[PDB]
Amino acid sequence: KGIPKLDDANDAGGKHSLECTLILTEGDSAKSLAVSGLGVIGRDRYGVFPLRGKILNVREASHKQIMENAEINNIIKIVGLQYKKSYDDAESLKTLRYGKIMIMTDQDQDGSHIKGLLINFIHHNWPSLLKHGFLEEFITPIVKALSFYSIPEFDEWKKIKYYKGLGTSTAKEAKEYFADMERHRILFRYAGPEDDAAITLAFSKKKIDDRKEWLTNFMEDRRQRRLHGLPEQFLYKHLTYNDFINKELILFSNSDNERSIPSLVDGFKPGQRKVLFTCFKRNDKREVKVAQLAGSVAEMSAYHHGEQALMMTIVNLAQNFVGSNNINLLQPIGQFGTRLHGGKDAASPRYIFTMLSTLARLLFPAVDDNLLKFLYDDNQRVEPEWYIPIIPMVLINGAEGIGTGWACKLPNYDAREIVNNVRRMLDGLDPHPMLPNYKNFKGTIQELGQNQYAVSGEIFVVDRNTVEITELPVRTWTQVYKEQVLEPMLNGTDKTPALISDYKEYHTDTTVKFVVKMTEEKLAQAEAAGLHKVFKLQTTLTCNSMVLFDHMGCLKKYETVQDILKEFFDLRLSYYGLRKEWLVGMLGAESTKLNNQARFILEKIQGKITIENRSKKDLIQMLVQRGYESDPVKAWKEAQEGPDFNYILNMSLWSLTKEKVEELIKQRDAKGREVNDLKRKSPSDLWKEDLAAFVEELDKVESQERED
Amino acid sequence: KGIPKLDDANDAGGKHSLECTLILTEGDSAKSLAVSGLGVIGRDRYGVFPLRGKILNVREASHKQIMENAEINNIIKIVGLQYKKSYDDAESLKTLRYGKIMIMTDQDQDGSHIKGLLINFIHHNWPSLLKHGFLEEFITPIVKALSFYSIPEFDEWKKIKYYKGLGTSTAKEAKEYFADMERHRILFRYAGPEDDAAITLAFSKKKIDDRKEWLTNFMEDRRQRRLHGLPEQFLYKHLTYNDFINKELILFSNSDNERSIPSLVDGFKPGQRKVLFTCFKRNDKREVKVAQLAGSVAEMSAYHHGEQALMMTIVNLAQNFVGSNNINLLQPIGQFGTRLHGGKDAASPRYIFTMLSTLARLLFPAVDDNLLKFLYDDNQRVEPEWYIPIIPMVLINGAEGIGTGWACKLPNYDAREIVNNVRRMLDGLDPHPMLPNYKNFKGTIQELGQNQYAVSGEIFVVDRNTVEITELPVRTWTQVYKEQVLEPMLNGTDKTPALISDYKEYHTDTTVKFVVKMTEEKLAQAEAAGLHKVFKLQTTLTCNSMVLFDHMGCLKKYETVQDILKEFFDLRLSYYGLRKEWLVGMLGAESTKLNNQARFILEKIQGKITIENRSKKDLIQMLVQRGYESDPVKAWKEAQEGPDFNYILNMSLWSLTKEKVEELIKQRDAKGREVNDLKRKSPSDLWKEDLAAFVEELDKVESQERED
DNA sequence: AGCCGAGC
DNA sequence: AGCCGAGC
Ligand SMILES: [Mn+2]
Ligand SMILES: [Mn+2]
Ligand SMILES: [Mn+2]
Ligand SMILES: [Mn+2]
Repeated sequence: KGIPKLDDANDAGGKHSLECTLILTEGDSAKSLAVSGLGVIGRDRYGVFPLRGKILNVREASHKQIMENAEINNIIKIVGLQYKKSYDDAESLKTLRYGKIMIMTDQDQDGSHIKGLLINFIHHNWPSLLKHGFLEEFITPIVKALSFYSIPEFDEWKKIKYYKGLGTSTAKEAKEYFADMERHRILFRYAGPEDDAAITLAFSKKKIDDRKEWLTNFMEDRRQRRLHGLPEQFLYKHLTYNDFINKELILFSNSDNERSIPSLVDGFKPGQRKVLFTCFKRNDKREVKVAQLAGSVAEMSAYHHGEQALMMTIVNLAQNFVGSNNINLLQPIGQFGTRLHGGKDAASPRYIFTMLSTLARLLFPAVDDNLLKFLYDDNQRVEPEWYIPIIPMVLINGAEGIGTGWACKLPNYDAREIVNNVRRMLDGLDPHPMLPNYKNFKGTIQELGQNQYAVSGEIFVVDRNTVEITELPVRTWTQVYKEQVLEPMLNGTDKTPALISDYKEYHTDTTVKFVVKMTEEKLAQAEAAGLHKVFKLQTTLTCNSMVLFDHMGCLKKYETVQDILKEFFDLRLSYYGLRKEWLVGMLGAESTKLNNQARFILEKIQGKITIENRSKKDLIQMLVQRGYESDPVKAWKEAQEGPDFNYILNMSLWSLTKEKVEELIKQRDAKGREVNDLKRKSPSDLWKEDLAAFVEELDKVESQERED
Repeated sequence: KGIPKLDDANDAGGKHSLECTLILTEGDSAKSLAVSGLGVIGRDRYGVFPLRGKILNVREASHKQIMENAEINNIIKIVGLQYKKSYDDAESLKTLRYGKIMIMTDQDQDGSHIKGLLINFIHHNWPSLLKHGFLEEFITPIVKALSFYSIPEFDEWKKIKYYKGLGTSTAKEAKEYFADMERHRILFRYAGPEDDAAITLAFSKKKIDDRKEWLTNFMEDRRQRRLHGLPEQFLYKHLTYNDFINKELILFSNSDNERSIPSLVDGFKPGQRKVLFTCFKRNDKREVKVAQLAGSVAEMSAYHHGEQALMMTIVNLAQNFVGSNNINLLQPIGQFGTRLHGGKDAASPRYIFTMLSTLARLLFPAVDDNLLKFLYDDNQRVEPEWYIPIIPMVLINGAEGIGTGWACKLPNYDAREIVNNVRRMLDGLDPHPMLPNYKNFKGTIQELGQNQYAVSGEIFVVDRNTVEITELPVRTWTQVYKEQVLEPMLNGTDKTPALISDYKEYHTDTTVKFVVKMTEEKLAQAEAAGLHKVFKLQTTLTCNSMVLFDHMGCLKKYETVQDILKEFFDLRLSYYGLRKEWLVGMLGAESTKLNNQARFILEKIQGKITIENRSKKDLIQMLVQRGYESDPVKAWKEAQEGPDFNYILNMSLWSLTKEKVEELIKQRDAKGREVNDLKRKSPSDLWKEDLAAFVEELDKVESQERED
């Protein structure tokens, strides 16, 4: 047939074609899973063809894009479809190589999306097929204990095995699935107008605001359901297209927003935050390959997605070039990106290395980990719902992402101006308004109207024939500007003639210098109409969508950055008081420990008590009878949810020495003074300390950056 | 010109061609190193072209092989050479695009080989060029401290930086090398007949026995030089072809034998032994990717070669299929190899995993590490010169390799027969002769003549038209036998008609079953001439080259396997006595430690001495005045090349408890009995224990293998 | 029409 | 002519 990736059914194309079924699979591993599952006998009436991933959404797309899509035309050639052809009469059905399409995808949310996009593909082009049951699906187990399909179905029921993707199952597992197809085959049925309303709702861009009300109801419904304790509704026989969209594909759309939309608190996404927790737990003193780090992230943080997406998430975190990250939390050791190509020049993740920027732990203090809520995957603690930075990192690095029904876009903001605003709010003032600021950007950003800005590069007049461009607007890439601006100016086009005579390129990897030559008359005309407008050095910047998950996990739209700063400030200052309440408990339990350690050793050295020959049961009963507290640190640590004196009795015999008692009393007096000192500090004083240490290293790091 | 990998000189092909120089580089990284080193000005008269690696040796090669070699014809097209063309007259030189070839390679031994193979290439085809200085080389530093070329030159002279390959140097380092070319350019000069004698000596297969006397002199010369303390002679102006071959290329040939030829002791090569030391130090409880393990091997063991060769060395160690490893020291978790294709079906090293076979530490006991000599790379201890297995592993896994002037080939041998022979020699008997035995090989191996054997598969007569092949001779691969034997029998050839009517394939991944159909008359003729001869199921096995490095590091040829077994036995039994001498010292120092720990604690509990308030200087002076020994373990450990009582004074205060003194006296009496017990054992008794434990796990592992 | 990025 | 493997 000409498609190498396809294994065609033996009866496909013959007189039995209508009884044949084409199996569309997610990944080539599922293809091999389905091929061995059918075996010799199944190879007759069942074809199997892979899909590379998420397919084209053909409801709204350009005609050229549809005709140029390799996958869409492969499915058309395999099944024998024809565009605009309605299938009713027996004469029309004779032109079909297959009678059914059975979609086989993973049981995660991304599989349901591919399911929906294939439903969206058939519903648009041939509704004659969709009404009559042309589409089926083959479900697999997500978990076993003896088979369970959806994770809510397994939790309500409660050797256990979790199935990640279709490639996890292999060998006799595939053959067992195809032995009984009554359980694993579910047919899509067309109920009526409710179905068409659901399909178009998901996959049409006219429905965006409807999808907002769609997911807003689901989020509030589940949250209220989670409050009242009602169980999570699950699926998995016939399945209507309406029920699939509303009870299944919605789970992908919500999960898409959760991963793609950052949190207001730390300005992170679940993927990124899992990366930083891993780096935080590894605490590497030397660089590690991005590929190896990605593998370690997946093991430690329970990251269930592909390795390619995770490595680019790491690379995205490490890019320091102009227009990307005002503060890069990962060091870019090796070549991560060029301002030239806008990060697309990144070297392969195997050949580049990274590690924590020294500012990472300063922005995310270690002690604040005790105040977080760490999540769990299959009894494995992984990473918190959020970290709590000393400043609103969501504003610094310009968090952005695209979900379903919502999108988030933020520009960057200067770290020092934010720290100053936090200091202003700590002294009781109102915060100053903030314009977007990009690190090492020599151009200008000025406010046009509400949430609209004008970003402009730099261009000068050297002489009558010459102009010099030393800057491009933020996110405008050197190479791109050369190809789509100066080269059309130099070579001219069909409609527009050549404006400029020549140009040269002086660029530095981190800088932009263009020297353009023009005629005297044409330069005068250029600066008459203005230089920035002619040479396209102004780009509008408007964010009217700022969408973040607040500290309650609820999706909220923020009209001004000052709202994000204020809401962050109340939470962060509240957690600073929690840190003082935690520290005085920890430092207090440590001081009691040093007191009881000192009291015991001072009585044994003075001869008040002799531990010699005392039995374990006798000594432990005597130690508690003499008034010694039991391990105040572990007692206070366990209280956050037989007596243990071991901390006293595991001390070295060196302790009784003259210098070991003297250094222990000094340790005892120093910790009590430490508790007294920190108890007299306000939570705002702790915040100012963290800010002062951050700016000290920020000045050191950024000055070392410029010198290099 | 049509070669994409080439950067041509601007003046190449013009009237200045004779002044141009073609730079042949080792690797594309050296290509980029040389391109940036020349810069804009150097791009005129200097071309640069990469070489993939070791090139063809054209002195003895087939005409088709020479004409089909892409690299050789690329250099010919680039330089403008013509075969058989002698270059003397000015009319002939006008046809050359370049006047010189400057070879740029790493300063390691492998670079010198590429240098020599290029010298061997020009010397053979165009001696008219070689006599007149057509060839030059560009040397780089191997180390700096301020520049040193050969490692013996740096050690005799003695921030230090070691340069591994040409890719280590970068940026201004490349430009510094090409600023001064008087130091870094050396011209090859033809002295006379000594040169031709040296070139042919290295690269001709008629000279093999001459290369043996060549390297035998060098090995004995350096060893005698190493004994008398004379310094190692080094190179690095003009260099004669004779001096290059004898004073440089010989260093590659000796290093080639050292890596490619196994040691008699552990049956390992430096590459393999570095792998096993790493796995031994990591002590992984779970599997690790072969790619990741290879990276860890390189870091820990200081492995300076490419990662691809190391991963296949790991895969070679893990293959359990028929005809490979009687005992695989690494587990083959994932798909390492098929008997079908003979290991060439191995999956990519990134997708497969391995770990230590449970028999690994049983064959290489951990305690014997204390008896080895560990080497050092730049102050980093890495791995011993050899391990010392309980049985001659060189015989079990059939060590083999190809060096320069020598080659080693050994078949496998049954582990149990070897253990029995060792047990026979331990009881004072003579060892039984041993035929090669391959694990799970159902065929027969019988002795023909001295060091010559007949390996035969299995074929039966089912009926008049049918024969059944259940086995193929060792190393004969299923797929290969199908293509080159049965298929020519079935389809016939031009000269030979079709012998067999049909065949079928019942194979199991670990087994071979062929059912062949023939005419009644043609089967009778087949078994008349014999079935094994007709169907090619007999392959001769002769090893007359068994070449191993003995425990002195000297190359020796062994005529019989019994010599290898005897020489191993004397060394291994000698080291078993060393283990007893080491154990009684360690167990003795441990018993003294438990005695002085008990004496101190028993006097403090009885009240004989009070440590309370005693100053550090006062107590330490008192402890030594009362007769307590100082850390017998660390004193005995340091003796193998202020007083420390810390082991006594770091004891927990729990020690003074009634059950902690009782368990300490029991520890004291148990260690003294342990010393008394092991002191009454003979070194042969320790060996028999290690053998008995090995066979117990070997029976368990191999039985679990068959059940799986 | 195309970028932005976490996903298949 | 080609395998075996530690190397480029
Ligand atoms: Mn999936
Ligand atoms: Mn960003
Ligand atoms: Mn090298
Ligand atoms: Mn082998």
